[PDB]
Amino acid sequence: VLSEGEWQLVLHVWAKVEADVAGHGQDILIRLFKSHPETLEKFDRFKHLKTEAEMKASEDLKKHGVTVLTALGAILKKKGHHEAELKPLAQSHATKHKIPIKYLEFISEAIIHVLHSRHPGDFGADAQGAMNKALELFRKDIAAKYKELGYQG
Ligand code: HEM
Repeated sequence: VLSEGEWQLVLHVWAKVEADVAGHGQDILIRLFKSHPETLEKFDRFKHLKTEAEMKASEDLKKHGVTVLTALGAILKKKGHHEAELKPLAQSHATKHKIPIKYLEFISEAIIHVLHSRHPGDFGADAQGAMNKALELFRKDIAAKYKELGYQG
C-alpha cells in the first residue's frame, strides 16, 4: 500500500498535470507509440499515423489522451480505494480492447518519462518513487481482474 505521505507526493504532481491535461495526454501517447510501435496497432483510430508530426497534428489523438488521463486521475485520487473505477476499465481492456498487461507497463513508463520532463521540481526521486508504486498498484489490481476473466498470462 502507499503511505499517506507517498500519496501526497503523487497527487501534488498530478494537480500540476491537471493544468494541462490535453498537452500531457499527447506527449504520453506519442512517447508510448514511438517507444513501443506494436501498441499503435491496437488503435484502429490511430494506426494510419506514420510520423511524430502526424501524431502531434491529430486532434483525435489529443482527445483520447484527455480520456486516458482523466480516467487515470479519477483512480489516483481514490488513493487505492479504487475498486469501482478500476473494475469497468479492466473489463473493457481485457475483453473488448484486448490490451496485454505488458502494455500497461509500457504506458506507465511513458507517464513517468513525461512527468519528469515537464515537472522536474515536483518530480524528484522520492516523487518518482511514489508514482512508480501507485502505477504498480494500478497494474496489480488490473492483473487480478484479468486473471479472474481468463486473460493472458
Ligand atoms: C493508464 C492506462 C489507461 C487508461 C486509464 C485507459 C483508459 C481508457 C478509457 C477511459 C477508455 C474509454 C472507455 C473504455 O473503452 O473503457 C479507453 C479506451 C481504449 N483504450 Fe485504454 N486506457 C489505458 C491504457 C491503454 C493502453 C496501454 C492501450 C493500448 C495499448 C489502450 C487501448 C485502448 C483502446 C483500443 C481503446 C478504445 C479507443 C477507441 O477506439 O475509441 N488503453 N482507455
